[PDB]
Amino acid sequence: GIREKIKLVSSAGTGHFYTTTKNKRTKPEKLELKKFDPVVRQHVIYKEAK
Amino acid sequence: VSKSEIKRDAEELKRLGAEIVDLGKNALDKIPLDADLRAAIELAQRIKMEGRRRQLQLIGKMLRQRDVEPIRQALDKLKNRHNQQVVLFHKLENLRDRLIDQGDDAIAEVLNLWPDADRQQLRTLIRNAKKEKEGNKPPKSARQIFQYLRELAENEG
RNA sequence: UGCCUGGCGGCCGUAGCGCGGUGGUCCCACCUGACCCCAUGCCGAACUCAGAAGUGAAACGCCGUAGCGCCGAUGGUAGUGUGGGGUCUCCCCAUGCGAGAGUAGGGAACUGCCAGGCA
RNA sequence: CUGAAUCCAUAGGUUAAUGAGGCGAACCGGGGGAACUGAAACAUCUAAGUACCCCGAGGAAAAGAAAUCAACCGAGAUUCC
RNA sequence: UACCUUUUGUAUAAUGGGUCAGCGACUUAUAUUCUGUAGCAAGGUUAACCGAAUAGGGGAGCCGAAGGGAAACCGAGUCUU
RNA sequence: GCUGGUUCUCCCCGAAAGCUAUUUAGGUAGCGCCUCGUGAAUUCAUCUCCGGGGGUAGAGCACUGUUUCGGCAAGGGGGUCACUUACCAACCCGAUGCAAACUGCGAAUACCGGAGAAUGUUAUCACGGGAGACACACGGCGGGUGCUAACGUCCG
RNA sequence: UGUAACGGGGCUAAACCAUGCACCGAAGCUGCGGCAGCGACGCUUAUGCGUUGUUGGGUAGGGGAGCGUUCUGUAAGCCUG
RNA sequence: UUAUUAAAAACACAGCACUGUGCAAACACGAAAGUGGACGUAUACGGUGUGACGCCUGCCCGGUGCCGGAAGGUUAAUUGAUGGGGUUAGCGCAAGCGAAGCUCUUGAUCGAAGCCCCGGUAAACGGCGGCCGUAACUAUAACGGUCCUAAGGUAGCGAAAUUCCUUGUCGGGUAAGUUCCGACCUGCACGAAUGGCGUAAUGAUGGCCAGGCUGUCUCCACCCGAGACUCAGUGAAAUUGAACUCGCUGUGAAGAUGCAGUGUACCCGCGGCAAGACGGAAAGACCCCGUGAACCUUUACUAUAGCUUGACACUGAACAUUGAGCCUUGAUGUGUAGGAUAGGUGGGAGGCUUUGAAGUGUGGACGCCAGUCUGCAUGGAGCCGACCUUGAAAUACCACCCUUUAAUGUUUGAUGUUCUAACGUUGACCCGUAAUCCGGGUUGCGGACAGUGUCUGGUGGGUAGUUUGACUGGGGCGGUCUCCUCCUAAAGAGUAACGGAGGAGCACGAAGGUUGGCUAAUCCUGGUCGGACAUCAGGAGGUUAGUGCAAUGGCAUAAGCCAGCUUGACUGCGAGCGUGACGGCGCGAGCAGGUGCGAAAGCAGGUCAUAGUGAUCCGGUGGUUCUGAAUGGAAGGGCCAUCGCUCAACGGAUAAAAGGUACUCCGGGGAUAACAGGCUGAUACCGCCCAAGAGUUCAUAUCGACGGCGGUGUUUGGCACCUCGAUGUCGGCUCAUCACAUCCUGGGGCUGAAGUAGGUCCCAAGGGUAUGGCUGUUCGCCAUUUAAAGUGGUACGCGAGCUGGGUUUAG
Repeated sequence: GIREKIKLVSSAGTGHFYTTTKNKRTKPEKLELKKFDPVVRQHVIYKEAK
Repeated sequence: VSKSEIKRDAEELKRLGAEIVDLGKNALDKIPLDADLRAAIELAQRIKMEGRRRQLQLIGKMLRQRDVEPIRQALDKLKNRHNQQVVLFHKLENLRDRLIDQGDDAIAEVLNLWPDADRQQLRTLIRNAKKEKEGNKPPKSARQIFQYLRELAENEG
C-alpha cells in the first residue's frame, strides 16, 4: 500500500531491469546499488529508484 | 472493525474510481490528480472491457492507500454538487454588480483579502464593463470578468 | 615406566555448586617497560605489542569434606493393550507392558593422543 | 372513338384484342422473423436467419463466364459428391 | 406381521397398484478411447465415382514407420542458456 | 442438478455415505473404496527381536496461572500534640491441591524401518477399462457442546 | 382403557451367593451325499481325471457363462388332415 | 361492484378545486392515412384530488415534478492544425537518414441541448419534530430558552393511533354489563380537499338497549305429510395389495385388527349410532429447496419505445447588424505618500539626435476633458536615472510579451428584414363529378419555418432480458467465505462443531550476508538535582530479557546486541525429498559464470521459522528479424522478464446486475420450523432428611435460616422421529370414561378438641358435583343457591355428531 514498486535499470546500455519495492516517503533518495547483469556477464550499477 | 464494513467502504471507493474513467479528458485535468494515477486513467478507457475490470482493480488499489477527501472534494466542485461550490459562485456573481456598477468601492475587498489580484487590469476591465452597459451594447466582455475572478478563485498562479 | 602441568577429544552433572588445605625451578594466571605493526561514533580492566622484577592475592589444577545439586534400585501404586463381567457418569477379573514421586544405596569422575618439567 | 378546369394538350369516359386473378405435398429465391435451449445461471454468442407469415414463377429453381483464384510455376463458366 | 420405491432405518398408520389380457421403456447416427477377434504388415487402407452393380477398377486421401520446440529450425536426436 | 418405473435365469467378486474443490452443500470432478485385465520383486499381512521421537494416560508444581494453612514480616490506617493498637498485609519459608491452551518427569498402545521361522488362492505395488458412492444410525472405548439432561450434535 | 415394573401360569426355591457334574441349545462345527469357482503336482497336452486343499450371505456395482420369442440363410430339407 | 363464500364503511354520484388544451386544440386508437374528442370552441374538452349542505381549508419551496429566466461551469455527433509510425525516389561503398503520394493513430478550434443555478408553484407529490426547565390542569389547552430544519399544528374536536392499571371509575342500561352512551384527566398524532367539525332525511350497513310476541330455551310431547323399513320391477357411486378383519399391557419408522404375553368370543343377517381402520373426495393452500417460472418496485445492470437538442438533405434568392481565431500596423494599464492616468519577467548609469532637437498651434484621434500620442512647419542645438519618498523606479533604451482596444484583408458562426419558386394549408372557388374521399387548376395565408430521413447528447421501470451466491438471524440493518498461531486432538500424520483465545493483506536497500566483538530482565548495597528507569561500582542469574508484529516452537556456535565492507534479495539450473486428488506450495546438496565478506578453512539463491497473498484468459513496456496468408517491409501474432485484483464469493459462472409476491404457479422434501406425542428439570411447583434459631419449661405440638435427595412435570425450553401423493384448530351443545394428589357425603387420629362450630393428617372414587350479565371465550369478576359447585389423563376427548362466535385466502 504505502510502498511504491520500483524498477532498477542497469546503468549500462542494456535494457535488462530488476523489480523491487522501496518506500519513497521515508527514502526519497535514489539508490546506489550494483547487482549482477547476465547480458554483460559482469556487475553493473543500478540507479533511478523512484 | 468489520471485514465486510471495509468491503462496502472499499466498494464505494471502487465505483468512485469508475466515475473518474467515465469523465472527459478536458475536465480530467481539473482535479489535482497525481501523474501516476493520471497515466492509469487514460489507459483505462482504451483497454478492452475485461481489462477495465483489472484497471478498475488497479485504480482502486493505489487510491485506497492514499488520502481520498481532497480528490472527492475536488471532484464534487467539478460536478458542482458540493454545497460550498455553488455558494462560492453565488458570492462570485454577488460581487459583480457590487463592482460593475461602482468600480471603485468593491476593489478594496478583493485586494485586501486576495493578494494575487491584478488591480492594474481589473480597473481597465471595469472601464470596458461600464462602457458596454452604458452604451447598451451586447455584453461581449462581461463574460471575461467572471472568468478572471473564477481563475483567481482557485490559485491561478 | 612413575608423578605434575598444558593443549585437542570421547561422554555430558556418579561429570557440578559450596567449604577447608595445597602449588610457583618447571607448565599456567595477575603484575612491569608503552616511538610502531592492528583502529575507534569512549581510556590499553577486556581483547594487539617490544620486557621476566614480584606475587601465587584472584582465577586454575589437585586432595578431603555428602551441605546442596545429580543418578538411582527392589517391591508397591497409578495407568494401559487384549477378552469377559458389574449395582456401567465409574470399577473388577485372566494375562501382558509396566509409571511418576519416595526409601535403601551410589556419588568429591572415567578415558584417547601429543608436548614440557621432576625421578 | 370521345373528352373539363384552360386555347393547344392532358386527367378522365366508352369500345375492342391479349394475359392474370384461385387451388396444389415437397423443392427455389426474396422480403420479415423470435423464444424455449446450451454456455450447468446470464447480457456477447449459440440456439437460427430455425419455426412461423408473405410474395413470384419454375419443373426444377438459384447461380453461371472472372474487375476469379493462385503465387513468379500456373487453372481458364456455373452446379453437386 | 405382502410386494415396489424412498431412505441409516418400514407391514408400519411413509408412496404406488381393484383384477385380468395387450401395449411400455438404455435404441439409432457421427466422431473419440479401450478390449476381444480376423486379414495384411513397415506398411495398412479406399471415399466419391465407373461398374461385367457387395466383384473389379479407382491410392484422391487418411493413419503409422521420428521425434523436440510456440516457431523458424534441427534431427536420432531436440528446447533453455 | 426433481419424483416415479425400468421386464428372463445362473455363477464369481463385491464398498461407501469419507477428504479436497465447487455461485457448491439432495448435484458434480479427482482422491479414499469396488470389480475386471496385464506385469512385477519373500512384494504385503501376523508374530519375535532390534533401531526410533512423543508429552497422551498418569504424576508433579522447577517454569506459566488459581488457591489454603502456620512462622518471620517490610509497610499501609488511626491515636499519643519516639510510643502504641481487638485493622489489613507485600515477600520468603514448610505442608496441601488443581490446570486442554504449564511440564524440572513420564507409560500401555499407535506409527516408521531392518532381520528372521511358519501361514495366508499376491492377500503388496504400477498401469489400463468399467463403476457405484460423497444423506449414515446405533453400541463400546477417549473427547468437545449440553446438566457426562437426552432415542442429543460433532470427532478418532 | 384392563391385572400391566418376572412374557404368563406360578414359584419360599422354580430367588440370590460360591463350587462341581450333566443336558437342551443356531443355518456354528463334525458325519454322509451332490454341485460350482480358485491355484498346484501326477495321469498328460484342443483335455478330463486317483486328485489336492480352499472357497461359495450379499445392496449399489463389476466380470463371466446361458434360456426363451420374431425374422433371415441353412430351407424346393424335415414334421404335418 | 367481486357470475359461483365478501352488496359494504368499498366504487360511482351532482357539486367543489387545480392543471393541460386556441382548433390541423390537448389526448387516445393507429409504423401512417384517418378516426374519436366534435361536425364541439375556454360558460368547451381532457387529466387529477375530494365528495350533499353550513363554517372553513392554517404554516413551509427544503428534495422531486411544473413554469419562467437565463449570468455562468461541464457536455456528443460535426470539421481536421500540429506529433508519431509504416512504405520509399534518393542520399549513404554500410549503419542510418529521408522528397512527394498513400495509409494508421493522439486529437486544437465550431459544438447546442441537458445537468446545475435563481424566483414562484402545496385544493402538486410532501412535511408541521426534538433538548432543558415553569405553572395551567381556571371558563377555551395555550406560554419560554435552545437545534443546524424552511417551518413548527390555526380553528375545529378531544379519552382518540404510542402512554398505562384497579378491563380506568364513577352514572344510565342489569340483581350481576371486558359491548354502548356526554363528562372528569396525566390527554394534544392525526388534522384542515391523501379534506376537519356538525349535519335533517336515507341504509337487506357495525354495536347496544326497551315494549308486544312466541318450543330459541328449562323440556320436550303429540299429530299431519315425504323419505328412512318390508314386498314387486329397474338399478349407481367414490374406495379396494390380499384377508380366515376382537379387547388390554408392552415393543416396534415412535397412535397395532395382523408382533410378544394374556383375556374374551357358537356361524351368519337385518334396523340403527359413529369411537377406530392416522377413513374417503385434491401429487397442501402451512414451512423449505430449485444457480425453476411468472408478475410487481427502483437513486440494481444492459437495452429500447416515446419525448426532446444539435449536425447533415429535402431547403431558396436580396441584404443589414455582429460574435470569434489568424498577419503587421501605434497607443493602451488613474489603491496611496509621489515632480504623477507606475503592467509583470533580465541587461541597465546612458542611448537617441544636425540621415536636423527641447517648447510654443491647430487638424485627425484615444479619452473616466484628469490627461496623453501624433502629420505639418513655426522653432535653429538638445533629453535623463539613484534623486528624499513608493511593496515595487522610470518615455534613458534594448526583448519574450498579458489584458483592453483602434483600421484593412482572410476564415467561420449568430441575429434581424424582404420575396416566392420548394414545402404546408382539415381557407375559398372550378373541373373529373348528380361526390364533406382524392387528384388537377387559380387565388389567399405561412414559408425556407414547421415536418420528415440518418447519426448523436439528455430524459426515459412506459416496455423488454436478466441478476440479487452459500452459511443463521430476525419489527427495519448485520456478520462469516483467504492465510497463520496454541489447545480441543485420544504421544506417526491428519481430525470437525454457533468450541475457547487471537493475528495477517505489511515492513526492511537494513532490520540481509560475511568478519570481528559483546551478553539482560528482577533484586541487594552505595551514589547527586532524581523520582518506583535515567547511566552505573561491586554482587547470587547464563536467559525467566530480547528475538520489527499475534501466538507457538526454537535461539549461547547465539537466530539477541554493536561496528567495517557490503548486494548471494544474482543469472541458467538443479539430482532428490515432502505436502496435498491435482493446479500449487516448501526444503533443497551440488554444477557453470560473475561477485561481497575474512588471511584462510567457508558462508551468502533474503529477513529464526511458521500468515504478509492470486492460477488462467485478456491489457502496458523492453528484447527476440521467432513468425510476417504473392515478393520486401509493415501491421498483427508467439516466446521471455515485468509491473497488471477487497477476482475478498480469495481454486478466482458475466467486463457489466438490487428486492418483494398473503395475487402467485410448477417439480420435489419431514434432506427443514411451528402444536401435539415419548427424552428432559436450566426456572418454578410437591414430598422427605440434616436443625442453628424463634418457641411461657419443652426442636420437629407448630415453624424453621444455610444445604442435600427424590417424583408427575399441566408454565417458561432444547434436543433426533415424522403425517407436507393433507395429522382440521380455540371455545360452546349432546355424550361420557378413567386415577385419587377427596369438594361434599362416610370412618377415624391429633388438637393449644367444654358443646356447636373449627384446623391438620390418614383410609375411602359408591354417588353427586350449579344457575345468569360481561367477553368468541379457557380463565376470571360480579349476582344468587346448595353438599360441593374437585383436581388431572382422554394428542390439553368428542366437526365420517352439531356449531364457524375467535383464528379466518380472496374486498
